[PDB]
Amino acid sequence: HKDVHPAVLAVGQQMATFALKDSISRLKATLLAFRKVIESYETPKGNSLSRHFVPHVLNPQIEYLTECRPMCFAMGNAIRLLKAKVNKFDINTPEDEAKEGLLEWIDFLINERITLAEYVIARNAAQSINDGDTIVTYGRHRLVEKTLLRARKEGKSFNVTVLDDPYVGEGKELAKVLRHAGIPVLYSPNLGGLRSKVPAASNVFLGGEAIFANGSLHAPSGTADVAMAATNAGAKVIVLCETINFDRERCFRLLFDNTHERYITGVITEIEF
Repeated sequence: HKDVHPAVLAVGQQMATFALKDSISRLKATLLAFRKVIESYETPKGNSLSRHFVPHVLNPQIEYLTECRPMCFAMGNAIRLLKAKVNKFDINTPEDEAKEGLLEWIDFLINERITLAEYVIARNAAQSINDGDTIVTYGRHRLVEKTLLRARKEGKSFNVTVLDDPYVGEGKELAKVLRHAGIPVLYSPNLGGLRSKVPAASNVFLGGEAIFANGSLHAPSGTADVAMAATNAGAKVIVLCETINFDRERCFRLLFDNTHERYITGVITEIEF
């Protein structure tokens, strides 16, 4: 409880419960809870939001969320942007007008960095897919799934190989969905016989949790083995990721590995121009 807004409390519990797993879902839930925090916010008498809000109201929510789980880059980036937005306000700024500005700024951020970003990445990545292609992917990543569904809806006929982590198994669900969409899928529960699974002609599409300043991809463990195997075969390795997941400024950890940029052919983001 404490200073924590109930909306934030519920979202953090979802993060710690592991009900919310990916960085993008975590970010959206956070932005919406923060949206409610701002709605609820009332400036103390003789004070301004520009001076009071960040240290007394916003920061306790962030501290609570950090306690539930270490924050992803997406959350870190959004928070830095929001705090800069608050700083554009002055003591003379009226509260209703400040609150409305923050609310439209959050809505704008969700749309541009999450909602529209997913559509644009899937559409632009699907452009890379052509008739007769063989696509390789690992586990189930939402951007990869959206891309494959988009190419199929565009009328393209292609093959998909889905590789998995034997301990997680989410890829089986992806294979299910793709098959339902009419896509022929080859499913492997593990990374056994990896060189066989990734030929030179195939294209590998991967998604992750973050991209570091050095260009490496933070992604579920076993992603790196797939990218390394493909890079050695001469196969293209395409990583799909929202810009908000980039580190622009520079337990849970164990189930991630690092894919060095050397094993990544290119990254597709929502940025078009």
